[PDB]
Order: sequence, then C-alpha cells, then structure tokens
Amino acid sequence: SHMCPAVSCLQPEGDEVDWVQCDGSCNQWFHQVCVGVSPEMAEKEDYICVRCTVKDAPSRK
Ligand SMILES: [Zn+2]
Ligand SMILES: [Zn+2]
Repeated sequence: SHMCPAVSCLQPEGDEVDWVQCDGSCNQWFHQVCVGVSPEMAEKEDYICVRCTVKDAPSRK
C-alpha cells in the first residue's frame, strides 16, 4: 500500500478508477477519488499536493 503515499487513501477494486501523477516535487500517482481532484484540474493534469506546495520555496516566506 506504499505505491500511493496518501493518508486519505480511498481504495476501490484497485485498478478500477482513473489516476493522476502529481509531478510538483514528488511525482507520486494518486487516484482522483483518493485526493479529491476536481475534473477541471484533472483535465489540466495539474494537481500539486501539499508537500509540493509547502516545499516549493516561494519568493516571499
Ligand atoms: Zn490512494
Ligand atoms: Zn506532489
């Protein structure tokens, strides 16, 4: 169950639903249901998880 590093890990039949790769700074694959990806962001394939946002290192912190 380490192939998807997510606390709120919604597990279907396994290879049932559609996934998404959070590139950002982790590149870990999550099911859309697992991390609740809105179909707009999922269409854009653009889902940056909390770790990637908080370890993005902005121009002001
Ligand atoms: Zn999961
Ligand atoms: Zn990420």
